[PDB]
Amino acid sequence: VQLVETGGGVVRPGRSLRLSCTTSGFSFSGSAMHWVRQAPGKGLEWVAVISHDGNIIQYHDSVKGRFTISRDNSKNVLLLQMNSLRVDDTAMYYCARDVWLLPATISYAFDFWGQGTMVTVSS
Amino acid sequence: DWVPKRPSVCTMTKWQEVDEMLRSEYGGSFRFSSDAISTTFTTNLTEYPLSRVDLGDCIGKDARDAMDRIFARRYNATHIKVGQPQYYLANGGFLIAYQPLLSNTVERIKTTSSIEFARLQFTYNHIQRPVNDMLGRVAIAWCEEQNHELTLWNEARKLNPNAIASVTVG
Amino acid sequence: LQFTYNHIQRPVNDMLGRVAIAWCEEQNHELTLWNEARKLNPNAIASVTVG
Amino acid sequence: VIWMTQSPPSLSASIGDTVTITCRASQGISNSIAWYQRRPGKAPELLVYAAYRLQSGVPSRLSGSGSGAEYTLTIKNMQPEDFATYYCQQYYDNPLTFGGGTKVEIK
Amino acid sequence: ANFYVCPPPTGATVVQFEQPRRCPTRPEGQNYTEGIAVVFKE
Amino acid sequence: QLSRADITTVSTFIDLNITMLEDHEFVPLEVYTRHEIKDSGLLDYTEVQR
Amino acid sequence: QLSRADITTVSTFIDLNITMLEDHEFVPLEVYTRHEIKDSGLLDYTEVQR
Ligand SMILES: *[C@@H]1O[C@H](CO)[C@@H](O[C@@H]2O[C@H](CO)[C@@H](O[C@@H]3O[C@H](CO[C@H]4O[C@H](CO[C@H]5O[C@H](CO)[C@@H](O)[C@H](O)[C@@H]5O)[C@@H](O)[C@H](O[C@H]5O[C@H](CO)[C@@H](O)[C@H](O)[C@@H]5O)[C@@H]4O)[C@@H](O)[C@H](O[C@H]4O[C@H](CO)[C@@H](O)[C@H](O)[C@@H]4O)[C@@H]3O)[C@H](O)[C@H]2NC(C)=O)[C@H](O)[C@H]1NC(C)=O
Ligand SMILES: *[C@@H]1O[C@H](CO)[C@@H](O[C@@H]2O[C@H](CO)[C@@H](O)[C@H](O)[C@H]2NC(C)=O)[C@H](O)[C@H]1NC(C)=O
Ligand SMILES: *[C@@H]1O[C@H](CO)[C@@H](O)[C@H](O)[C@H]1NC(C)=O
Ligand SMILES: *[C@@H]1O[C@H](CO)[C@@H](O)[C@H](O)[C@H]1NC(C)=O
Ligand SMILES: *[C@@H]1O[C@H](CO)[C@@H](O)[C@H](O)[C@H]1NC(C)=O
Repeated sequence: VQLVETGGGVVRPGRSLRLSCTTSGFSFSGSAMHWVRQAPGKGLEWVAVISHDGNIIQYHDSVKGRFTISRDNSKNVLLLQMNSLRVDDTAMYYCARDVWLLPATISYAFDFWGQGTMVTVSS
Repeated sequence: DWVPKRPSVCTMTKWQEVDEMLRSEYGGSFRFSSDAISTTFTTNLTEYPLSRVDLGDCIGKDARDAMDRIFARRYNATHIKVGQPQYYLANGGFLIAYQPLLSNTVERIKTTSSIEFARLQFTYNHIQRPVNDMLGRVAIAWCEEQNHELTLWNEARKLNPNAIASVTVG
Repeated sequence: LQFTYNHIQRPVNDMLGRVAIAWCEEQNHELTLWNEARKLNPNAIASVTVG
Repeated sequence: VIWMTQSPPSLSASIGDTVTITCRASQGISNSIAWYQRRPGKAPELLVYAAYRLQSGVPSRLSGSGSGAEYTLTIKNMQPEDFATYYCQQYYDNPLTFGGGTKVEIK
Repeated sequence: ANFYVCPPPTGATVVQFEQPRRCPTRPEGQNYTEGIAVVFKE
Repeated sequence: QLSRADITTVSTFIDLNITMLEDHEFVPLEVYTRHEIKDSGLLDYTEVQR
Repeated sequence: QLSRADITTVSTFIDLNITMLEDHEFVPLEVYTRHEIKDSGLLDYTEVQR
């Protein structure tokens, strides 16, 4: 299995940025995807989740209404359109797949993680 | 005495606490069948958004409280919780809070005044599913038997083709 | 519902029990033919019985 | 939000000894909790799910336990590859929250 | 279809048929007891 | 050489047709809903007092 | 002399498994008991007058 993330970089506050996460080695259409952030020298924190087919979406209270998660099963690629960035959002974003335990449920746990990319908010 | 409204009033009341609620998908719809109460509920496969229920904060609390008590009482030593609870709007006006398990091996909902429609569904399914399984085995066994008799007819014809041909030809 | 289920389960099971009994009696009856059919052509009889 | 209190924040152990990492939540979460491991320079990897289900391929010598709001992860025989950061995450209610993390190091 | 070449068999491998199996007993009928009854309600 | 279907064939088996029971869906049905029964009363003390 | 089980045996019968229908017990079940329906009214003329 291999997970790759693209779209990281330095961005000014209040600007929009869109990340992408490519997958391989597993049925993307049959597993939910999650986004996790890791601030410099801080602990991990969940960002959002997208179901296997994208019918239901859930966000974190710190990013609800600001972020936008989406997926394309045809191209087996995950995306996270970010808008209205803030200085506190500076962190390493990782895309992770859920733990497949049942056909259509969401385990809300992480089993496979990507290499991660940096998103620094500076002015 | 004054108290907050949302955490005091509800538009949904906990009716039954089912320990075993089997969920199956067929005909493009989930069917939650309970063997304990002998009832079957049909949904649309889409989790009914709990936020759509007017004054329904007591439903996340009541549903989770029963699930935690039931899981630790019976499913702690043999099953594992998979994901978070799922709320489905069943036919007839019943909101079902489901918690999937795995083995170690704004509006107001209008509920019908009679659950007998669902009980008949379970009774018919409880009698159709097995009878069909036994109708399927008999048919399979008959075919296997008929193919078995051919080994005897192929030899019986040599002993007396007149009698064998007469019954087979008609 | 209890009466309806019992009124449909009790007979269906009685007829499922007779069919099973009749099948067993029939299978034991066929053995008398297979014991003789094998002598006529053991190749064909052994092939279907052995698999 | 269910806060996750993980302790000890850092401890040292020798190769071939027992260790116990405790994780506590702000409220009773039944058994909805997962354990992760992140070696230096690599992404995290899941170890346990629901506090008792061991992931496929994980060493049997490593196991978790607990109930309610108290949980613990134990290793009966430490190996050189086990020294890493361990995080405890809950999934009882949203938003998902991780633990403070405990860094096991050589002593 | 596939042809087959069958060498003459010998006593190395031997097979036998199964003996008649005892059939299951007839299902037991209901043990009813006729009687008059009157049902009362609250 | 002639095909297998060139010779007349007679079924030596005693056909037994088995039709599984079709699935049935029961819809809710009530002669008088609880609202209709309440409305059956000529007067309502709650509404009259209100 | 050799036992009967010393020779390989092949079942010449076409097994047919028959699983009788397990007994089922129906428990009482009501969406709203008669007491709940009576309590649904905001006011009761009997209690108010009493
Ligand atoms: C009706 O009921 C059935 C239940 O009977 C229900 O679900 C079907 O059930 C079968 C049997 O369980 C499912 O088949 C299994 O599905 C799993 C697929 O794995 C996914 O995840 C893999 C990675 O995660 C798993 O494994 C890791 C360890 O590697 C573990 O940590 C995780 O927790 C997790 O368990 C991933 O690799 C995989 O993708 C690969 O495989 C698929 C094909 O399976 C292929 O398309 C991909 O390209 C890629 O190669 C996938 O994303 C899996 O657990 C399990 O694997 C076992 O069996 C296979 C043989 O089948 C062995 O080779 C393997 O070693 C394991 O022993 C198995 O494949 C099936 O997928 C379900 N079907 C559906 C449609 O979901 C039905 O859905 C129900 N139907 C309805 C209508 O409701
Ligand atoms: C399940 O979904 C079906 C459609 O798949 C819903 O059907 C709708 O019913 C309303 C009733 O007023 C109609 O006005 C709509 O036109 C129907 N929609 C369609 C697409 O036909 C049905 O209501 C859903 N059932 C439940 C219990 O939510
Ligand atoms: C649940 O089962 C585990 C073993 O699987 C046991 O250690 C634990 O004490 C049990 N918890 C409760 C609350 O009974
Ligand atoms: C059904 O059974 C009858 C005999 O009762 C047989 O003639 C027929 O071919 C079977 N199949 C169909 C499709 O009718
Ligand atoms: C049940 O039937 C199957 C064939 O369908 C047979 O192999 C089996 O031995 C029977 N009995 C049991 C106990 O499974």
